[PDB]
Formats: sequence, structure tokens, C-alpha cells
Amino acid sequence: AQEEEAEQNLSELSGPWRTVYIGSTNPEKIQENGPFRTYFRELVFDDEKGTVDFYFSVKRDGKWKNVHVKATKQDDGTYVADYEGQNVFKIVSLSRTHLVAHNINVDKHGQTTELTGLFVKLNVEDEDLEKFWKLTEDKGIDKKNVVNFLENENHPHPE
Amino acid sequence: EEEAEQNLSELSGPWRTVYIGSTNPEKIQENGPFRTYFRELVFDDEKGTVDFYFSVKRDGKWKNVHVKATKQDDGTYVADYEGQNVFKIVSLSRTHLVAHNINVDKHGQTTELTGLFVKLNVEDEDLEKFWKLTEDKGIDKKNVVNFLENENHPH
Ligand SMILES: C=C[C@@H](O)CCCCC
Ligand SMILES: C=C[C@H](O)CCCCC
Repeated sequence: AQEEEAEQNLSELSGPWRTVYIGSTNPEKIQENGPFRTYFRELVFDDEKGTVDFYFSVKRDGKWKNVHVKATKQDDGTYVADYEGQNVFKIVSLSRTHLVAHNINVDKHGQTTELTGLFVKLNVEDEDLEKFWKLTEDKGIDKKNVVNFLENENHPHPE
Repeated sequence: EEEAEQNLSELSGPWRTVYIGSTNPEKIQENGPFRTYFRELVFDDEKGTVDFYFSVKRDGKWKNVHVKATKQDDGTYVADYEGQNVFKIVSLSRTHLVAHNINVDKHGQTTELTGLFVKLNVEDEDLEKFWKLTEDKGIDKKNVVNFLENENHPH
């Protein structure tokens, strides 16, 4: 018998996430204009389909791009996805607030690059949301006069 | 199992805007002065001040702005920005900030705003796990990019 099945419930970790650090065995991949200089925005985990949808932004050729990548889990436990080549992604450490991962990428020229990363989740609690909505109602502010800054196209550029 | 000692200064660091509401919609519309994306907040218990670092788009371009607020005896804070402001903290903890701001502009017009902000917390052990994995893979420290500080100091 090899290892046993892992009870996986990552669905609730879905939500807004941000990149803290990304390291690489090949500096070119994460330098300015690099394909892996990725600013995370959102992660969605589906325990039933065994997938993870990545939503992030990257600057290419002097232009900002919003990207969406779908990863599929394997018996191996790792995830595979297509993005600037083939990728084998492993979650090394995970909690309600952080994600530490290791990714192996092989580009169109067979070049292998190993990357490490630390991402943090932006947790918005129900208790705090309720406090905000009550206060907003107390001040006579209409719901239509409230702007969402977490999911908004018009935002500042990191570079 | 351990947690850092609770200090008001421990609340300083990267913060992000979640929601901002206004009695005057024009103030938070595109190019409005209060459509602020927070970057960092610095709390100083000694001086009774809070330094705000945010970005706001004006005339089609993003600007980085710094505002220093000073605490009053009644616990509220006063700050000069697009007129006079009295900022009150309604709820505050290690991860969230709910506030109410009263602004009176250069024309005597009053606007009341509400806001919800969240702190981005990076724990020591998580950082250590990242650095250990990074060295396990033979990655040089100079081959690591700090995305968080880039977002905290945009252009
Ligand atoms: C491999 C998928 C990309 O969208 C993420 C790259 C960052 C992980 C180090
Ligand atoms: C007064 C300076 C602060 O940045 C005010 C922001 C108001 C948000 C509710």
C-alpha cells in the first residue's frame, strides 16, 4: 500500500489572494516583463472537480494583462496547468491565511525553471461586513453609493 | 503556539480598501477624491497620529498621496485633505478597520463617508517556510521579488 487518500476541503479558501514573494532558479522569468512576475488577484478551489482557478495580472510588452488559468489535480496530489509551457504545481504549506507553493515550469524550448512562492489571503469577516453595512445604513448612504475596491477593473499599477 | 504581543503599532503595515460609501456619489466616482486605494497605515501611540498612504486617480492618472491625521481628546482624528476631515474609528482589530469620515470641502459642502479596510498579515512562520523551501531549491536570495512592497509603492 502506498499513501492513503487525502480528505480535501479547500473550497472555503477561495477568495481574494495576493502575491508576497516569488523566487526563481531562472531570474529572467520573474524580472520585469517576465512571464512569472504574477500579481495574484483571486483563487477559486473546487473540491468536487478537483481544480483551482488562478486569476492574476502580468505586464507584457508594456501592457497589463488579466489572466485566468485552470489547474487540475492528479492522483499524485500535484496540479498541472498550461501557462507559458507546462506546469507541475505543488502546495507545500496551506492555511486560512497563507499558501506556500513550488512550481516546475518547462517552456517551449524544454528549459526547466523551478519557482517558489508565498501568497496571502485577504480575509473579510462577516462580523466586520455587518458592522460596515449597519454604519452605512445609519449614515443614510444608499447601497448603490458604495464602491467595491476588491473586485474593480480600475486600479493602481504596481509597476 | 505563540502570538505577538498586542501593540497599536503592531497594526501598522499594508492595508487595503474593501468598501467606501458616500452621501455624495460624486466624491467616490471615477476621478473623485475619495476613491482611495489604501497602501499602508502607520499608527503612532506616542504622537497620537495615523499616517495614511493611498493612491487615487486624478485627471486620468494615478497619484500617490500621504496624509497625517492627528488624534483629539475625544478620540477622533483630524486631517487636511480636499478640505477639512474628522475621521472616527468605529471598529478596529488586527485585521479590520471600519471608519466614518466627515469632510467639508473648499465650498462648505459636507459629505459623510463610511469605509471598510482589511490588513494584509504576513506571519513569521509562513515567511520562514517560504525561505526554507526557496533555499531547498537552490534559489539565490537575489533571485526573489517582493511583490507586496511593489504594490505598497506603486506609480
Ligand atoms: C503556474 C501558474 C501561474 O499562473 C502561477 C505562477 C506563480 C507560482 C510560482
Ligand atoms: C481623511 C484622510 C483619510 O484617508 C480619509 C478616508 C475616508 C474613508 C472612509
